[PDB]
Amino acid sequence: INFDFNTI
Amino acid sequence: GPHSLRYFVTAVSRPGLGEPRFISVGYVDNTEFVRFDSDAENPRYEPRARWMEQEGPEYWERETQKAKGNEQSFRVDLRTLLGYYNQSKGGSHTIQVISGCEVGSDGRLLRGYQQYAYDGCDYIALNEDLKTWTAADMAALITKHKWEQAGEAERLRAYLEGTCVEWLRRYLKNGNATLLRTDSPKAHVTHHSRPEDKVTLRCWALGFYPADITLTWQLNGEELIQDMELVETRPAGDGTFQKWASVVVPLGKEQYYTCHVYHQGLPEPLTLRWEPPP
Amino acid sequence: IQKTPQIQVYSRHPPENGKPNILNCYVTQFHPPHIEIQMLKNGKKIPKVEMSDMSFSKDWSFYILAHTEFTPTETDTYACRVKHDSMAEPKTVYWDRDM
Repeated sequence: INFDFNTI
Repeated sequence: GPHSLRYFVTAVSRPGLGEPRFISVGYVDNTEFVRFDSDAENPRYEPRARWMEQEGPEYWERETQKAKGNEQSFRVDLRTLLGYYNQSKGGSHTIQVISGCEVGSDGRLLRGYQQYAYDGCDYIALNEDLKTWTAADMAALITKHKWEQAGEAERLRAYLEGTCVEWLRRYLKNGNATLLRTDSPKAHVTHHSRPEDKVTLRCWALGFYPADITLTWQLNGEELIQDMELVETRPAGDGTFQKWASVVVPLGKEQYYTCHVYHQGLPEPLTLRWEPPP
Repeated sequence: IQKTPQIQVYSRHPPENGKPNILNCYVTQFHPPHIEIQMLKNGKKIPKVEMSDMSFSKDWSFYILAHTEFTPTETDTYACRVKHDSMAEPKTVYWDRDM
């Protein structure tokens, strides 16, 4: 499963 | 040997052509096993390998929802980056991420990934320490500070050392028998005319997997690492790969040259020469 | 910087005149991902050309495989024409049955 990305 | 779970994620803005296109693709050991594409009729994370089909409905729901959340973050990222680089609101732009883990034979993490690119160039990347960031330019320094101020490296570290590794192990159990596929190259030499007193000998390797391969031409023990033409390894379209390497040789001297094929599926490298038709 | 596509045109199996085969057009090393690929027979657009889903490599550049069913003959000419923003005009690469 992938990561839950933050915003840049 | 080592294994990896990596997600390669893209959003491409399309001002006046609708919402950005968002694509998220998962790889186990460099083999695609899942895909989400926002342009599908109904956007859902889909299996791309048969061994993934055994994951139940809740898995697909949860990961579809995660992708939709990542899609939103990428949409926001693009609007933000437009401002950071002082670009006009009318142009098309791309953001890409490679995220995931590489683990050795012993199950320990070798490398954890979190790399960003804007318009095909490095933006920011997580360092091997899993604590700090390398910013590629001035704009990325804004993100570096933000993520330091949010403790992002710690939340990311927990995923990389924990979640990523644990799930990789599960995927490998389900996919081992399939991921282990090896197809040895079947090789042959072709013969083609050149001007005057020269000919081209082309050594073909076909039907192989993985794509990693080496082809060499030898004249009397010596590797001709200067005048050999070679193509980039290319997919046949059926899961297997193709490559060739060619040399220009004097007419009548075809039997003085040998091709060698090196692959992981070959116990002993192949040796072959031009043989005229039966 | 925008990256200019690299193009290979080739058959799935060694070509034999009169035998059904598949013609591939493998396009790599391009950025942005937007790309237009046509396959041409004797200068005329081929209707049914399937495209793989797009993927990218560790250097961020994209790749894709276009393919169509074909039966080679002695005299029929095949090509792949690629239009991409990195190039001032569309690039046409001819199939060489020896490559």
